Amino acid sequence: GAYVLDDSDGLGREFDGIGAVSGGGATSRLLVNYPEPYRSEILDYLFKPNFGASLHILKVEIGGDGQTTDGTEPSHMHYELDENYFRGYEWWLMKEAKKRNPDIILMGLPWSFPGWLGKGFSWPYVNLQLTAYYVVRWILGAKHYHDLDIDYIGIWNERPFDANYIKELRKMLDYQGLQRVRIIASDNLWEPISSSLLLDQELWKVVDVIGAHYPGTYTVWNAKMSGKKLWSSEDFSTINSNVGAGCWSRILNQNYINGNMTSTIAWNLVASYYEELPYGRSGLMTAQEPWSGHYVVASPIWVSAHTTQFTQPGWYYLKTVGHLEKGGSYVALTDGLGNLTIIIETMSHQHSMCIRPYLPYYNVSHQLATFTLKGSLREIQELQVWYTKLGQRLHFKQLDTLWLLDGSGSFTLELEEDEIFTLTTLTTGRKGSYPPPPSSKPFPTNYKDDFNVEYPLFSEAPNFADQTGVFEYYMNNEDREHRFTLRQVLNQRPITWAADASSTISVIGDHHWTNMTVQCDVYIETPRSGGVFIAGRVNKGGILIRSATGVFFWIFANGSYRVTADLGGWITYASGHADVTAKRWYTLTLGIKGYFAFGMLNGTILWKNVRVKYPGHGWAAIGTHTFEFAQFDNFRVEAAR
Ligand SMILES: *[C@@H]1O[C@H](CO)[C@@H](O[C@@H]2O[C@H](CO)[C@@H](O)[C@H](O)[C@H]2NC(C)=O)[C@H](O)[C@H]1NC(C)=O
Ligand SMILES: *[C@@H]1O[C@H](CO)[C@@H](O[C@@H]2O[C@H](CO)[C@@H](O)[C@H](O)[C@H]2NC(C)=O)[C@H](O)[C@H]1NC(C)=O
Ligand SMILES: *[C@@H]1O[C@H](CO)[C@@H](O[C@@H]2O[C@H](CO)[C@@H](O)[C@H](O)[C@H]2NC(C)=O)[C@H](O)[C@H]1NC(C)=O
Ligand SMILES: *[C@@H]1O[C@H](CO)[C@@H](O)[C@H](O)[C@H]1NC(C)=O
Ligand SMILES: OC[C@@H]1[C@H](O)[C@H](O)[C@]2(O)CC[C@H]1N2
Ligand SMILES: [Ca+2]
Ligand code: NI
Repeated sequence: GAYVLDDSDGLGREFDGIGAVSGGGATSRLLVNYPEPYRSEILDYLFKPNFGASLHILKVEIGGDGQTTDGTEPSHMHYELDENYFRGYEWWLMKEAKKRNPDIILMGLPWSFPGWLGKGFSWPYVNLQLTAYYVVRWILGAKHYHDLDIDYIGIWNERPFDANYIKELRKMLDYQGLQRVRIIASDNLWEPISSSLLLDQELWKVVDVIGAHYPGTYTVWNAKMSGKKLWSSEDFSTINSNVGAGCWSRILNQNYINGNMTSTIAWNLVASYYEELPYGRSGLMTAQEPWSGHYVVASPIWVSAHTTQFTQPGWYYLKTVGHLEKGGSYVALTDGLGNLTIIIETMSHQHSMCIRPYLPYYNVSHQLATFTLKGSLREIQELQVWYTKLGQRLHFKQLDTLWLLDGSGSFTLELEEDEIFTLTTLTTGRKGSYPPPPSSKPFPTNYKDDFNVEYPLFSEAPNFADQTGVFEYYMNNEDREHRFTLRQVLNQRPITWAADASSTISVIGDHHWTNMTVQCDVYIETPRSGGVFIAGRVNKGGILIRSATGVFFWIFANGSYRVTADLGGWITYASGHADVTAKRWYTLTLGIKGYFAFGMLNGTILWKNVRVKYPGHGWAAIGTHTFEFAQFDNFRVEAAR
């Protein structure tokens, strides 16, 4: 009926901000080679204040060289004694975010770890000081090399925590003058972290925020008792159609209302990874075509704006928030300066499903909502109105100001299903607009890269999406013909988050490709036991990279070759001997058309008219037999979709 909004009995919890995740894993991979101005425009839609999603929080993966959902991300310490703070693209992304929003909040969190941290075990808690040292060096490097202040450091994404590790991490941060860095734990479920904090005063002292993943808007009693800030430190992960916007809309309000969570952070920030990788197009917007410049400002961007443009971290929720009589919810916030923001959502069940969890049916129907401003809100003769209707549709439209000048501090509105209203004293709102970007286009059907770049802007050549191992631009000054190559740089299995393959692999191109010729120069660095491959029709990647089938053309340093149907090498198409050794360059060609494949070694047929599965489709790929050094040069692909 009537809903009272008031602050005379005090405020709710402090609001900590809305954010998104770049990482877990390689979700921003394809953003870095967007041409200008589109790349800058994408970033404006994400981070520019009073424009698009206007995000308050950016959380990034701390790469550990393992597969972490849509690819690998490179570590700052590939090996013991190795330190490099310029690999990958999270440094670049954090700086671009800070340029747009100097007050953006920065978080880092590991998914995988370089294998050498485990000292012979796939376990990061073998040497607590060593793992803490590794993580803290990332934070120091962020400051020393990029002028980035990391505000929050997590533990181990969706993996066990170790209470002694968390304490050592606090001790190490303090030892390095990083008292201001806060710890969030444990980026998994509410338990066991929540009860651990009630039982261990020392643990309680060093954990600042309980961060839980996909809580379905609820928390648990132990977490409320702790007194700690509670965050949905990872949510969303739903395709960014209108359904995902509805999911984002509902949980943004109800994570606080139902579970006292004062921050929600969406996985992921932007869908800049091939769509047929796991969880495709599950970013706040889509930018997965750097070759064309095409991107899509999806509905979740404007759902975000309904909160972010009219709140800031440090505002406070009112005590008077809740659900509507006939479905939906409302929150309200103030900044203690006379501003008020009211956010109303009526997302229907059929149109707001997240992937995790699935809610049983709830009803939503037309209703009239009356709001009355009591307490300090009593003045406020006017409020600005921003409106979105999902599903068709209209996004983030500014409507006529509502006037409360009748002395009652009261208004009403006709709500229907799947709407968002933001009513605010703030006058800074804006629906940012750039002109439309180029039309969508498939990955180029002829594509080449000679890797000849002496000072690359990023550590890896464009469009190559590593799915196990790490491939990087490599300069060999002791050579003239292959001075600039692409090298696989892992020499041992990471402490894995995913089930990384036993072979390294980087995929590129158009997943719909069915007939293709792939060519590449390859160089095997390990004598006798080394091996490399080129492939096509590679059908799976990311978390499922172990499952990948296709056509794989292997050569080995013992003078042999293999043609397999699977990355694991269990299914043989052909095999035989080849004039192949380590430490010399060979040019591999693989042609796949219809039912048949052929392979050439240095332009001479090695095997031909070999029967392969068909129909079949997938990316092109390169890689190495195990975690071993190898180089690649003069990559070429021609394909038909
Ligand atoms: C966390 O939020 C819950 C609600 O989601 C608060 O719970 C009680 O909620 C009912 C109705 O939902 C109110 O009538 C009670 O007054 C609330 N309890 C109290 C003590 O006020 C709960 O208070 C919140 N916990 C915090 C802020 O620590
Ligand atoms: C609403 O918010 C704005 C921005 O936070 C407030 O205006 C600022 O007020 C502070 C002092 O309170 C000044 O130092 C800033 O220069 C102001 N900035 C802008 C952009 O105006 C405003 O006071 C708040 N209250 C109301 C009723 O608007
Ligand atoms: C990929 O290659 C196969 C084999 O050449 C193509 O299939 C043939 O297409 C022709 C003309 O379209 C037909 O007359 C044949 O009967 C097809 N054969 C088979 C076995 O399908 C296929 O169309 C090609 N696809 C692309 C996208 O180029
Ligand atoms: C939802 O509520 C309305 C109003 O009470 C009712 O008419 C309608 O049948 C309900 N729908 C479901 C699926 O419960
Ligand atoms: O929905 C998938 C999500 C994504 O893959 C993130 O990497 C993760 O941390 C791991 C699973 C979940 N959260
Ligand atoms: Ca080269
Ligand atoms: Ni497919």
